[PDB]
Amino acid sequence: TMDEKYVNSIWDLLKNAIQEIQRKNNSGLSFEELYRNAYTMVLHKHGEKLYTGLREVVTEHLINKVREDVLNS
Amino acid sequence: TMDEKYVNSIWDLLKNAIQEIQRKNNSGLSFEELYRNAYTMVLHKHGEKLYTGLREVVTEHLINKVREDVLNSLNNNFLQTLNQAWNDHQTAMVMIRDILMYMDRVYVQQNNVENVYNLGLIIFRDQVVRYGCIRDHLRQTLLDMIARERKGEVVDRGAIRNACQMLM
Amino acid sequence: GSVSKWVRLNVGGTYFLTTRQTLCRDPKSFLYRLCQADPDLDSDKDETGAYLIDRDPTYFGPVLNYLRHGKLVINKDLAEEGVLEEAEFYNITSLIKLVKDKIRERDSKTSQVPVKHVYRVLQCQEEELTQMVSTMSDGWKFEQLVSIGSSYNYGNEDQAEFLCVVSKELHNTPYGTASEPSEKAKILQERGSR
Amino acid sequence: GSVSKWVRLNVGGTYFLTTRQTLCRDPKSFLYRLCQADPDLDSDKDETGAYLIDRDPTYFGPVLNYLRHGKLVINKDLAEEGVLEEAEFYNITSLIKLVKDKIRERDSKTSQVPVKHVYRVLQCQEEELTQMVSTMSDGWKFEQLVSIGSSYNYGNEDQAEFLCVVSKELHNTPYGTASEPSEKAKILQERGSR
Amino acid sequence: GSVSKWVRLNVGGTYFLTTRQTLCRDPKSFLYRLCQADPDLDSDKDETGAYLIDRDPTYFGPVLNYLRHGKLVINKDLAEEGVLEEAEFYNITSLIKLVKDKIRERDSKTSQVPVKHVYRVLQCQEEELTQMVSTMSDGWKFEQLVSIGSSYNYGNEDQAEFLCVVSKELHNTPYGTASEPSEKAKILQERGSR
Amino acid sequence: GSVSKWVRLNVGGTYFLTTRQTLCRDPKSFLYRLCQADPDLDSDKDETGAYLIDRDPTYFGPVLNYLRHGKLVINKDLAEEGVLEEAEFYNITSLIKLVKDKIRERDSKTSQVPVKHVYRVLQCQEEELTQMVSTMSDGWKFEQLVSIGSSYNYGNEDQAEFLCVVSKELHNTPYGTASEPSEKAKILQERGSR
Amino acid sequence: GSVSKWVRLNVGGTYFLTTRQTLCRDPKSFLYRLCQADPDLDSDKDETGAYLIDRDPTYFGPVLNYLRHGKLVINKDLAEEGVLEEAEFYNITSLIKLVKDKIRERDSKTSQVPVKHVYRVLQCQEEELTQMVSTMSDGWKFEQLVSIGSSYNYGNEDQAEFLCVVSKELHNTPYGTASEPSEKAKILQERGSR
Repeated sequence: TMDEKYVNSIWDLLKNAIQEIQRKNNSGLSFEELYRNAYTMVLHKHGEKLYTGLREVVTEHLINKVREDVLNS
Repeated sequence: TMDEKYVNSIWDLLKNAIQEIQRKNNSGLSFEELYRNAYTMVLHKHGEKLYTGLREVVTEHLINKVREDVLNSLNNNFLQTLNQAWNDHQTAMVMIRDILMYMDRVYVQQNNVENVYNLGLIIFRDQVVRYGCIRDHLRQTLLDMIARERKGEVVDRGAIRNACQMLM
Repeated sequence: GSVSKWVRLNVGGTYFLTTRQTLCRDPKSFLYRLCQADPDLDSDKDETGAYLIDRDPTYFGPVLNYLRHGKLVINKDLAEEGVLEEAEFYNITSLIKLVKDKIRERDSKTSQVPVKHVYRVLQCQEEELTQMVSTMSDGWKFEQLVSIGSSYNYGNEDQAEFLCVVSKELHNTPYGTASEPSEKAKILQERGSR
Repeated sequence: GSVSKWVRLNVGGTYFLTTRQTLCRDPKSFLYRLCQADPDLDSDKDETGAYLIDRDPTYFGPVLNYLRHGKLVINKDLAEEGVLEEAEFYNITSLIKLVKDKIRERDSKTSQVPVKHVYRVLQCQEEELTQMVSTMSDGWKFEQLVSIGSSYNYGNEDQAEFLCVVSKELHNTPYGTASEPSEKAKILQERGSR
Repeated sequence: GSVSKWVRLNVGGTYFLTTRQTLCRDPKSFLYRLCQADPDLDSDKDETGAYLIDRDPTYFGPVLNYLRHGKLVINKDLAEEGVLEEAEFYNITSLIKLVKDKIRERDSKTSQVPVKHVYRVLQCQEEELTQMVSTMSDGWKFEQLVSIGSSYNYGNEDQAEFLCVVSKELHNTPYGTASEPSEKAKILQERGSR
Repeated sequence: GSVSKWVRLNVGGTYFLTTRQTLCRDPKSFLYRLCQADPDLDSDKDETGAYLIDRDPTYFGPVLNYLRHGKLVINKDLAEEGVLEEAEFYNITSLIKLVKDKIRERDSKTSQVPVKHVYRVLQCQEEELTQMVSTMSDGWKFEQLVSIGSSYNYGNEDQAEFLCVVSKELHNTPYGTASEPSEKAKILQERGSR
Repeated sequence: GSVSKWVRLNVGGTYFLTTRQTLCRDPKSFLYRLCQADPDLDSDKDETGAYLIDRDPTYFGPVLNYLRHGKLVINKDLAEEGVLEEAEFYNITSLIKLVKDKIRERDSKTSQVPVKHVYRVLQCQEEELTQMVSTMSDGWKFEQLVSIGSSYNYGNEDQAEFLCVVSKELHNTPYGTASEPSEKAKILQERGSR
């Protein structure tokens, strides 16, 4: 349910894994772990936090990876 | 059970090489042999002897090096000698820690005793910063520099900070 | 080498020679990551030209997967944990529920772990007895027979003379479902309860 | 590497020096073709030239022994299911007759999942148990034995004193019904119904 | 030992070629030393050069799979107790909990191997007897019925009619975490004992 | 180097190290010709050593154990039939007989379905049943105690008051020396019939 | 050349590098005697400095497992008897003890095939019945409950009213089917017999 004591650590680890995927890295990441992380962090009605983090992280990926390669060549 | 005679026989060379490592020397020994030998005796519950041997060699090295160098040094670089002796102690303790993790993970936990890193830190605290003569030397010297610094006089603040960090 | 269209995946150490194309299907699978050469890799060897596969084929097989050549499915002796984790690696909550139901089917038909068993009491008197004992319903198993105290015909041959407690092991439902939305059924259940 | 009688086999990434005949017992197997030389052999590598195989298995062993001696392999932890699953795949031609029993035996086990036990009531006077108990038929197991009174002398020393109840499994394959087009058998069953 | 992206462990004389990164999951396990190519752990072999670990490969399997893909899969042909011991050797608390859960599932499934097994006795007469035999819980197995002497008439329709001993195969939890009493619970137990 | 005083065998492509004399414990075995230094070999290689033995190494284990210390080993994963095949390959007659006994013991329980279970009935009173069950015979399982209705000597405290039926499964080989009785055995059987 | 702090030992075909300390579990063990060079040993593998001894590594498996880990767990698929044979050849009384304990555990686990199974009888009153079945000891399975006549206090609610019969798969013997007797125990058994 609603409690913020554990959400921070799993949240930062999840966003780090999302970026690693963005940084072309799944050879060290297990999809089951990240999937379970997303599920437990969703079902506790923190889905607004995922909606925000998702939006910002896709924008960040577009800037950090897509925009650089678009402009550099 | 297994006969302990040759275990102790090789344990003597093991402790001698441990003391060599304590002096920051690894150019006259095989690190693989020390690692394997030290790791092996832990499985079969000789870790009490290993713990005591490490304790005594650490204590002897501390007494014969750190206290002697601290007492031989004069003030206004008494902090420098103390700091470098502490750094050598920490380097030796880290290199010793590199030898042993299994005992530092299984034996100390199952015996519920102090880790050799923490045990050696306790020995250093008891023999340097809580030992009377060295403690009072350090205290009066630090008091003197922090008095003189407020006068605009030139003192090295890094050493004072480092000594306080050792203290806490 | 593994920098060309062919690669040698070190699956359990074993060199599997395979095209990059058969392994590049989508990034959902782990393997797509290994065959696709990219920076920031630490799963590759340049001493022999091979992309390592850290998973030995010992539960790389029972993975529930489609679209290539192999095999899958939990058996009646295949581990539940492995199939469950391999299903969760393929996402969907419906997939999780269906795989759990499949495990409950394979464990509940014999009724072990779901431990699902059905029991009945057949009131039969003596002459009838060997009848339903011999003419028992197949798929069932007799468990106990107990006489009844009687006040007619010297305590033998009453209109109620024996309870044959029979049973059978099987899932009532292999999904382990319960609860009905029909309110009239609930009304009738409560009516027959008293 | 065919440079002598011994050739290189790739399992676990390791290269094993195996003779031709350990790979060759019939033209159907996959290990045979590696002892035949042709310019289409694309299993060559740049390390030593060893020939790569998928094998890093868990059930190839006893059934390779089966290939090498031709007797189906059942273990105390791997029954006729193990035959029925692996010994079929390694393509031993003699198994087709054998696995049928493995199929029936397997069925004979899976047929008891909806437990099918023949249940029999045998009335015995007390003095009459131990004989027919000690001479119980093979595959017939004792299951229950219930006392009963009688009109005369409370039941003891009378033929109506005990009812043994025994059961036997089926070796039958699973069924849904039994039917034969003989009408007179149905006439006899109906006549004996009353 | 020899420097490579992977590492080759001599686990019980058996070469485990696994990547160094999958061994960095638990520094709190002995493996994370074995992966050091720098003189933090130095070990070699006078035949290959592999690092030496005096831990079995018997139960190293499931633990290594748990390290590789995050979930343990104890093969249902090896002692879960051995897997728990291997988990203890690397003292991974989550892995300890998982293997203990597996052992609990075993003990619930193997309650007839001497481990936890719960039993009860209900009291009912025939009217309610049929009802609660029919409405017997899923998991609780009927084991015996018995009549009790009825002061009313000679038999049925007395409140003291039938005891119903029933059972359930219950999980045995490995000790050190379960069956830990409490002070007020013991006070109430002493109160109710008389 | 094949033999100087020790012999390196290649059993089915698997290298094993032993000595001439361990095989020479039984000088009638097939390995006798292989181990001894003689040009009778029809399969050997001196390019890298070791005679070629194209046979099961999986079922060579128990046979070599008997060859070394005269004792058969019956593993749970071992097909007793398969080790019988290997033993007859290596001509160990007593091992053949013992493994045949093992095969038939396993079949009388597992593959022939559990059959010929021995059942016995024992008269006991309370004072006798308590320690009889307490002193229950080795390899025997209690099956059912029943209280016989009694009018003589009350219905309690009577030497004939309880019947305890017990059993012992026969995972037993049928006698190959002659499970068919002789003429005088049948004479005594018909004498004891009535 | 052939001996160091560690030692290479060729049990079977394979070579294990193990410390001389680990190989000895008692100074009467043959392995320890083989650790140091003896003038009696002639045949050895001087190719790699590893002594040649002739035993199966599969039963060396649990032996080395106990030697390295200090606890013996024999796999459910491997013969504990093979482990015992390995121990008896290597002359390790400690291993004799564990194999004995494991064999007792297995005989408990195999207490369905003929091997001793403990059975016990308890008294209970109608009131006490629920308690002592409920408070029936863990590790024991309830087997039977029998009602009896009441020699005191009417026909029901008697201190001697119901006989419960329970059992334990583990045998009561100190070891297996035969334990080394003691004479004073027989003296007291004769004393209590009369």
